[PDB]
Amino acid sequence: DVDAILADGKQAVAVKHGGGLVVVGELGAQVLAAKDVSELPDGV
Amino acid sequence: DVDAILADGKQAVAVKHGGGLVVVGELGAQVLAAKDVSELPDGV
Amino acid sequence: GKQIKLYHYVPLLDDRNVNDQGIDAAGATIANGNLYGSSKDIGTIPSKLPALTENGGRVNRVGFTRIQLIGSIKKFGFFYEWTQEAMDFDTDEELDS
Amino acid sequence: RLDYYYKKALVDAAKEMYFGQLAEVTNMPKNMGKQIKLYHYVPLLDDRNVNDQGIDAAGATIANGNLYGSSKDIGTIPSKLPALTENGGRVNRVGFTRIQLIGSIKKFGFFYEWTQEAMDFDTDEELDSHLIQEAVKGANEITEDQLQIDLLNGAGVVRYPGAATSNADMTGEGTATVVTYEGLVKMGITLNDNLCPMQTKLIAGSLMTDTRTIQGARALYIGSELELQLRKMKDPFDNAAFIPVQQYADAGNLLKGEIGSIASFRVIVVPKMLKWAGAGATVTTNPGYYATSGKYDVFPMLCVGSGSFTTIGFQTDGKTVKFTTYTKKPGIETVSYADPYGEMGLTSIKWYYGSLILRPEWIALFKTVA
Amino acid sequence: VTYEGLVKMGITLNDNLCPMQTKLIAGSLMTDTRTIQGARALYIGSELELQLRKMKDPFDNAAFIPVQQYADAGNLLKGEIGSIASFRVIVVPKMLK
Repeated sequence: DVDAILADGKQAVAVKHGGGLVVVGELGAQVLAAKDVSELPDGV
Repeated sequence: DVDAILADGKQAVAVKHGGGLVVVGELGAQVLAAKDVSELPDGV
Repeated sequence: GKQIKLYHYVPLLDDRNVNDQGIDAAGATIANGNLYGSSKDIGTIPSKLPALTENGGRVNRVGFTRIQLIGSIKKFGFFYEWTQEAMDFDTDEELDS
Repeated sequence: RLDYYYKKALVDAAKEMYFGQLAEVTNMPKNMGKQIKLYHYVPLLDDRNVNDQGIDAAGATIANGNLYGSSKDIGTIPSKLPALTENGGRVNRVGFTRIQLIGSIKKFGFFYEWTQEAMDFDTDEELDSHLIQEAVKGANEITEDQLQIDLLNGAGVVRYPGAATSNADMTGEGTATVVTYEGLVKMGITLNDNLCPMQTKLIAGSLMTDTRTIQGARALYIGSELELQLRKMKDPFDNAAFIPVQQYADAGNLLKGEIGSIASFRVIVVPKMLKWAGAGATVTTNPGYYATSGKYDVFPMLCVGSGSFTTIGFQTDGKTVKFTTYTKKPGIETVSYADPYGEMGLTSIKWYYGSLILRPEWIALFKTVA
Repeated sequence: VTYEGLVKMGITLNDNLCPMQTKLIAGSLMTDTRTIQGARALYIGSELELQLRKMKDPFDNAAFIPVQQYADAGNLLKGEIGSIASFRVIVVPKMLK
């Protein structure tokens, strides 16, 4: 359920050109917001 | 072409500000959906 | 071309309504597009109800399918033949009728 | 060209409604929360009455403020009778209790999308009409199960054939736990104590040749599969028990979709009757019973009264539900940063459903047959 | 053919078919008539007429209803010989086998 996603803390966006919802995680957002190999979180 | 994205079993998310289109992958989304080091695939 | 093609539209909630346009209440893409199926079993159908929330969004997507029906037409015939000598010399004079 | 395209399409009919008509609505205010509460009162003598005020007539507290309760036993009532001596110092000290009933309202909805290409270059030019007809009909269908699922789940009167007590107990392996004529009459007897009133009056009898007279009964909703078992059902006198509908059609009025009557029940067949599929016992050597999905399939027999289904409508104007549709036709209406061309459409149906099941004395008896 | 076997067609076929062509015949003021339910014309070869005639209901009574037992009550179909359960029996000279 979508509320479980929000209650967990993860956000969500809308996939327009085919698909449903992808859910943004905290690490993923940091992973997603990386320019070079020295801007992504430590784990990855 | 955008149809080639869906044919690859791939969904795509629009960008409001300056991207236009960002292609979203199921491994990427599963990577992107992650709180901490626990929820990323074995490949990472 | 000796073929008649028809279009039968199945109900939404029938198991014949197999379509890829399926999104669940979690926003993910599901396989079964005909939500809740035709299964009249209350052990599963409470789970697959279209439960929305206050948030709303791209959840509980459904599709629709249609079926073709094709007919056919064939030729059939027969005949008989008689000789002149049969009719004139026959005992009955109404054989032709 | 190789074939002729016939225009008229084959469209499946909509399953006739059978449960939504029997419910009554209770309006729920907007500005306040999403729950409705009730205070059901119980009789003093009923065993449901539990209370701390229980001082014995000739003595101290005994933690029983219901006198003899509902014992109905001649060996008990005289002892617990409120006997009083000449000196009226203290007595039974009866108490009273009220029951809190809670009802919830949930949200459900649909949506589907179509591209302009699909509507334009399609073999059939009536695609839009077929989609909306199929969509709204399904919303009508889904609403029905919402009601029926709750009614089946909530029923105080749940009789089990034979010596069974749970769904898992039922099997067709040995002596198949099936509906007996003895079982059906007891459900009526249990229903005869109170709640469910007599849906219909008794049939006096009309001047005919074959017509029979039936007693006042209450509608019992049954799936199509179990109908045969009710048909070939021997009475105690080895005669028929399933009185056919035709044998009292002339005399009394008829309820929709009627098949017949047994004792104090008129049989109603519903095409869309949910069942406990594959919830019985493992089918090792299933003796040709249609009830087989991994395990034995359990079928219900429902008899709804007239005070056991309070459907709460949030803003529904005297209806079990309203459907709220939203059509965004492809074109300018759907032009945005996402699609600056407008080659997408959208239709969504939203609704609000909830039930209460007040006075839960509905009858739901199981059966594994066919 | 068996009585439950015949009605097993009816219940399944009731779950889909076209309605009961004929209505439900009510009771008549006569002295020998019976009452038959709504039926759908069943077509049968004359060889099986005897089998239906000496047909036993589950309660060891007569199952076939001779058509004259509801002749005055309702309307008779062409070639009708009688009715069984939810089927009015129609005999056809040219039925196959």
